[PDB]
Amino acid sequence: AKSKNHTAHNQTRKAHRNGIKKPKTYKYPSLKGVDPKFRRNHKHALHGTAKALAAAKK
Amino acid sequence: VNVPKTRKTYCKGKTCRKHTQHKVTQYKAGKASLFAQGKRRYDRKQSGFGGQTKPVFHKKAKTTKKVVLRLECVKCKTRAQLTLKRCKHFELGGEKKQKGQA
Amino acid sequence: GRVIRNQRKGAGSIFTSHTRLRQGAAKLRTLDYAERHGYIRGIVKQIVHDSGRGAPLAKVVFRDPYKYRLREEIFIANEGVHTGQFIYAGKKASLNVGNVLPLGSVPEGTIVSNVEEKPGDRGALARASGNYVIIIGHNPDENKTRVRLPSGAKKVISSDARGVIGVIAGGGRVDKPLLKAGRAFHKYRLKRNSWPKTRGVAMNPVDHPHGGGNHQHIGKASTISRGAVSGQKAGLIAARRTGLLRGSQKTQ
RNA sequence: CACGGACCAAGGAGUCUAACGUCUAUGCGAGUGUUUGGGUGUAAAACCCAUACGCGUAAUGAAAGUGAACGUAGGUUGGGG
RNA sequence: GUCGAAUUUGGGUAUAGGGGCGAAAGACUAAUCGAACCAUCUAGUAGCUGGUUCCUGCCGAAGUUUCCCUCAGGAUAGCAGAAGCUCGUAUCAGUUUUAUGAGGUAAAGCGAAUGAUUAGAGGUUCCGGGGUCGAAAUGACCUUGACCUAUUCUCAAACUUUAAAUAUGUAAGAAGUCCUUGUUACUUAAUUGAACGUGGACAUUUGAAUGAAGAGCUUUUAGUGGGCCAUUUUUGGUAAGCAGAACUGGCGAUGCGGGAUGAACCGAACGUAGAGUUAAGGUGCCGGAAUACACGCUCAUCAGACACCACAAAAGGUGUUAG
RNA sequence: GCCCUGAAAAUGGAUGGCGCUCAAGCGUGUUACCUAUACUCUACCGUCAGGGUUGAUAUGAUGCCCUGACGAGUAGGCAGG
RNA sequence: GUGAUUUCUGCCCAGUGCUCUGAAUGUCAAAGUGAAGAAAUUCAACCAAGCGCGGGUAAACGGCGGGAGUAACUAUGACU
RNA sequence: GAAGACAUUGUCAGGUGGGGAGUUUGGCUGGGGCGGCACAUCUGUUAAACGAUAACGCAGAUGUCCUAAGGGGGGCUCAUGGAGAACAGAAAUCUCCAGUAGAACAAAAGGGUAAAAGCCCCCUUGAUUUUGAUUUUCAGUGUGAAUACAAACCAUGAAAGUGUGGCCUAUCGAUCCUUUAGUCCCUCGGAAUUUGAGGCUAGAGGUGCCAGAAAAGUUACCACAGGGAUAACUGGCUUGUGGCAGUCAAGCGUUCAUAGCGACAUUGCUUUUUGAUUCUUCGAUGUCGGCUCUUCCUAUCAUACCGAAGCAGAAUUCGGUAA
RNA sequence: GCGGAUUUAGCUCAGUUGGGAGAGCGCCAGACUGAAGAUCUGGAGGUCCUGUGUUCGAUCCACAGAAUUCGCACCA
RNA sequence: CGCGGGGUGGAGCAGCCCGGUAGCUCGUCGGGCUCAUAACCCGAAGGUCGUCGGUUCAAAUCCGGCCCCCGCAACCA
RNA sequence: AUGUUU
Ligand SMILES: [K+]
Ligand SMILES: [K+]
Ligand SMILES: [K+]
Ligand SMILES: [K+]
Ligand SMILES: [K+]
Ligand SMILES: [K+]
Ligand SMILES: [K+]
Ligand SMILES: [K+]
Ligand SMILES: [Mg+2]
Ligand SMILES: [Mg+2]
Ligand SMILES: [Mg+2]
Ligand SMILES: [Mg+2]
Ligand SMILES: [Mg+2]
Ligand SMILES: [Mg+2]
Ligand SMILES: [Mg+2]
Ligand SMILES: [Mg+2]
Ligand SMILES: [Mg+2]
Ligand SMILES: [Mg+2]
Ligand SMILES: [Mg+2]
Ligand SMILES: [Mg+2]
Ligand SMILES: [Mg+2]
Ligand SMILES: [Mg+2]
Ligand SMILES: [Mg+2]
Ligand SMILES: [Mg+2]
Ligand SMILES: [Mg+2]
Ligand SMILES: [Mg+2]
Ligand SMILES: [Mg+2]
Ligand SMILES: [Mg+2]
Ligand SMILES: [Mg+2]
Ligand SMILES: [Mg+2]
Ligand SMILES: [Mg+2]
Ligand SMILES: [Mg+2]
Ligand SMILES: [Mg+2]
Ligand SMILES: [Mg+2]
Ligand SMILES: [Mg+2]
Ligand SMILES: [Mg+2]
Ligand SMILES: [Mg+2]
Ligand SMILES: [Mg+2]
Ligand SMILES: [Mg+2]
Ligand SMILES: [Mg+2]
Ligand SMILES: [Mg+2]
Ligand SMILES: [Mg+2]
Ligand SMILES: [Mg+2]
Ligand SMILES: [Mg+2]
Ligand SMILES: [Mg+2]
Ligand SMILES: [Mg+2]
Ligand SMILES: [Mg+2]
Ligand SMILES: [Mg+2]
Ligand SMILES: [Mg+2]
Ligand SMILES: [Mg+2]
Ligand SMILES: [Mg+2]
Ligand SMILES: [Mg+2]
Ligand SMILES: [Mg+2]
Ligand SMILES: [Mg+2]
Ligand SMILES: [Mg+2]
Ligand SMILES: [Mg+2]
Ligand SMILES: [Mg+2]
Ligand SMILES: [Mg+2]
Ligand SMILES: [Mg+2]
Ligand SMILES: [Mg+2]
Ligand SMILES: [Mg+2]
Ligand SMILES: [Zn+2]
Repeated sequence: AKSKNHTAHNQTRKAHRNGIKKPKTYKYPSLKGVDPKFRRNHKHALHGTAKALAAAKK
Repeated sequence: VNVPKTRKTYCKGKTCRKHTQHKVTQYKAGKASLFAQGKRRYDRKQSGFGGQTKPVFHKKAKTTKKVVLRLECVKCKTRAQLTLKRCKHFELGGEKKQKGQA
Repeated sequence: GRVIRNQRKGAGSIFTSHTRLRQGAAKLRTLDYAERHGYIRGIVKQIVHDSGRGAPLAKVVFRDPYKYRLREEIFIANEGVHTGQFIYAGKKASLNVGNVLPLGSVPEGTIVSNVEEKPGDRGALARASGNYVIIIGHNPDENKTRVRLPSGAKKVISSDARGVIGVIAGGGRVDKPLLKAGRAFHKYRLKRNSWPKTRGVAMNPVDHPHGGGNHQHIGKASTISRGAVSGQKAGLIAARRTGLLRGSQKTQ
């Protein structure tokens, strides 16, 4: 016995019952796919900046 | 397909770690050995009564096997394995294509 | 998936022989000193019908050499044997119809019946009506007698084995058509429950290998291997050949 | 014009157990669980208890093995109070 | 039918279940036979059928995604409840506006490419040439074409220069803008740049509109995983109360007023009452409400009388009315 | 445009029926009127939310009181009885 | 298996069966044998029946063709 | 008497063994079966200009092929047409001109490409190593495919650069087991060495029903749980087909369209054909035909009364009221 | 209607890898015979079933058909 | 996967079983005999030994891969 | 050894 194959009927209503939520943007986003050379140098730059700011708090 | 030998390619032999000459051969599986734990277990399970105790594959669909090249560095003897796409005819010998011939 | 009739026959429940009216086992005398060394004379008192047997039986009375009494023996009557006839049995008995002789003591070409396969077995071969064994020669060293059996087979028997001179009485019996299911019924009523026979092809598959199908047919070769198992040996078991026999028999 | 049901009374169907997830309540808290057992008893109750054991306080690796502070146990941003 | 022998029959006896027995029907084997009966395993398993017991209150679905030896089932995500937690100067939005993108459908086009397609015209005789001569050559013509040129009629879901409407991405600030200069092993010819920073300045509109029973977050679980209908877009089919898709609204799960009647239509969604006003629909009587008002049309010997909806066409008529 | 011909199916029957002919038919326009669990106001019940009130005789602070809004429901969840 | 009597029972052993052959004959288990190894073990040779090889058998199971040209009207083909 | 270390008997091993035992003998599907693969996939369209989107929709394609048809660099420009040269014409080789690609790029289709991605030549192995991130399918799992980096070693070019297979969109495969390569690393748990075995990392031997059981039939002797989720009857929708009826009017009818007919077309009606569908019925609507009997319809064969004729009479034909 | 096959000089047929349309039986002509038949030589014979496209061309690489046939067409 | 056997003129076989070397029959063609045909007689043409590589003072032969055919035996992704 | 018709 054949049946229905596909429909998007009621799917938008289901999605909008709990709403379509924007993905909660954060400051300082993740560096997941950032160029690893840039990331490697960024780690040393931030380390040097932290050490400079610590030494300069007199 | 037609694959040449001597394969100037990367070697990881911890002495070369660089592009060296590699002799190319076709990988062969090798005889299934008794005393391998799976074979021992299978023989123990097949002993006695009960008949065939594990599946025997029948629904073959592939018409080709994936060619594997055993690549042996000519200086350090380290072997690497390279898998080619499926092919029905594989030759290691030469007789390269000649252009403009009749 | 059912036990077939030829498998059921081996249990011997309804397939045993109907032996009530039988006169007793037909045997030669026990091979004793008198027959081994000389001869013993008995007297044919009765020639009687045996139920289930074509050949008539002869009741022969001998004297017991060791005790004062008579010993009645049931021989298979040979043609020409009559009541009041003296039967002589032993190594030294004469070559006369009805006499029991060792096979070695008879000349080549002698016709014997109720022939022992082994000395002292009291008769195994050529016992049916009209059947007989032909002496074709002797091997005096390692004493053996070559005989031709009713089937035509050549057999080598010990020269001490005994036989009755002549042919078994009642010959020509199978020449008369039975003409009637009733006559076959009365024939087998006093032998065994082997009649009538339902064709296996007229049965269902559960009952017989030949059963089933939308037409009555065997379906596979009726020639069955000698190495087949019980329930499979229906049809022509271990047939060397099939079809109408043409030409001469006695392959060699 | 699908199925069960003529009627009535009584009976009649998510239970208990072992091991568990979340949540909640309670006791104690880097500890926790007396009740296998022992002592005791007004005797299957109640009361008391040693050594263990379980779980937690350390993870990771197949394993051999190794094993958690540069810092006011870090910096930046938001953060109730 | 048969009735004197393969006859009928009593009693005794033998053959016992995958066994017996069968002149063979899968027949008979104690009303049980294509595997007897009895007890136990056993409360066997069942994605399948039936049932599943008090009240009220609040919230409240799905027939959809993916996977499965899956298609009457399950897992998974989604829809839903409950428990809440962190805050609440507040956060965001099935919406608009402004600014800036993307699309190749509707339309349109074919004297624009591709593919079709109608006709005539002019050049190609060196047009492919034929007829006919030419004593013969295309040489003179008649001319069938096959091209080229400029036109011409009509087309495309798998054609297109162009190209909407609707729908759709992003942005409209303090996580911003501007100024100075610290880190780096990155990068640059180079303190050059990149990123992250220290310090300093800018709150009435902190940089469109409207709204905001607030926002954000977490856990865990039920049922569901046969759908169907209506407008619109649309595929197959002659078509279907057919079969399959898109968006939305509904029915399922929903009573109420209307459509006489009806799951889906119209109107409107529901605690218990009173009063008033209405919706859709109606106001001759059934039947609550004007046999109201006004302009016309129609006479039917099958008149006609409210969408969904319960049918009617081509062609005709000095019927009648108006152009 | 209206009407008529085209226009044939089987139980007797359907603008819903009766019936209706300057209609109670058709097209159009204007008012008046009728009535839903819809809208407005009020009362009561419950739910939710925001609050006030341990200053006592106040024994019901999960109590008393004020304010606003809301109430459809299968499968199903929870709560109070 | 067929199924009184009468009259017959034609061709096919390629296929599937059945059967007869057997150290000339390929494959072939365990045991046994040899070699290597320190041994587990590995390899090799040998290797029964069976199968294969060769024969028989259809009153065994069974089977038992197609095309087109051709005869003093057409037609059909004895014929090829 | 025979027979004799052979039979026999016991164990293991090979053969045979539907006689018997156990089990299996896909899914989708306008019922099922047969057919097909819409089962894992790719191109264009359906698809309604974001994305997504179904049917056993449409036109097709995939399980390959390639050491170059991969990579780099250089030089050149293709299809076609025109004009020219002995054999040589209409196709050979040579020359020029025009030539936006009308060619070619392995294959299906779509896109892309002109000092190239095409053709030729030169050199090569980036079709290499390590482990991550990301896009599509999506649960934001797997697999396949692909993208951009990093850390190496290379190739090519003068160099900038480019290359982690095929210009892009398809060309494929889990657990367990086996096997190979690497690390020469861990373990064999009373302590060692050597074999052997087990581990770690990366491949291969495959499941095409392609998220991946190991699987032949028959039942007309049949059984069970169910299913109107689903066929065989009526009924309902539709009317392709069947049947019946119109409109036009080229012609037939000697002349003459319409007495009677009537082509090429076209509009309908009916549910007495057969289809299409699967809405009702599978805890059951008794499934052909005939017999009997009642009633209904009219698309009327006869009878009543008529109109028309290619109606002189007779007979007949067409039509009306008429069941 | 589905799953298949084949289509070539008058007949039977072989082509076929992007060869090249060919062989027997026919027919014709010449041999031989007194003359036939039988033979033995040589030749012609298709625009490859039709129409349209892709290749440098094409039975042969290559699309829509046409003809001839074989198997299936079942459960009520 | 394993063990074996076979491939030779157009067709069927020998030569292979250790290198001295391509042969037998049928078939084709030419001639001869016969009045003619067959048989017969004399000639000629026809493979270089399934494909490559290997070892040989000079291999079809001996060896190793590979293509096709057959028999037996074997089968955990 | 065979060689068909008139
Ligand atoms: K076992
Ligand atoms: K049978
Ligand atoms: K045979
Ligand atoms: K045979
Ligand atoms: K068996
Ligand atoms: K079965
Ligand atoms: K019709
Ligand atoms: K039914
Ligand atoms: Mg579904
Ligand atoms: Mg064991
Ligand atoms: Mg065993
Ligand atoms: Mg008999
Ligand atoms: Mg019989
Ligand atoms: Mg029967
Ligand atoms: Mg049987
Ligand atoms: Mg059998
Ligand atoms: Mg029968
Ligand atoms: Mg009904
Ligand atoms: Mg039911
Ligand atoms: Mg009932
Ligand atoms: Mg009760
Ligand atoms: Mg039967
Ligand atoms: Mg139960
Ligand atoms: Mg609600
Ligand atoms: Mg599976
Ligand atoms: Mg159900
Ligand atoms: Mg499009
Ligand atoms: Mg358009
Ligand atoms: Mg369901
Ligand atoms: Mg349906
Ligand atoms: Mg429901
Ligand atoms: Mg409603
Ligand atoms: Mg109505
Ligand atoms: Mg009134
Ligand atoms: Mg009209
Ligand atoms: Mg009318
Ligand atoms: Mg009214
Ligand atoms: Mg009016
Ligand atoms: Mg009210
Ligand atoms: Mg409160
Ligand atoms: Mg409620
Ligand atoms: Mg007969
Ligand atoms: Mg016969
Ligand atoms: Mg052995
Ligand atoms: Mg043997
Ligand atoms: Mg069985
Ligand atoms: Mg199915
Ligand atoms: Mg789109
Ligand atoms: Mg270039
Ligand atoms: Mg894929
Ligand atoms: Mg690179
Ligand atoms: Mg794999
Ligand atoms: Mg392993
Ligand atoms: Mg140990
Ligand atoms: Mg799958
Ligand atoms: Mg139904
Ligand atoms: Mg019709
Ligand atoms: Mg009934
Ligand atoms: Mg009835
Ligand atoms: Mg009428
Ligand atoms: Mg004559
Ligand atoms: Zn190396």
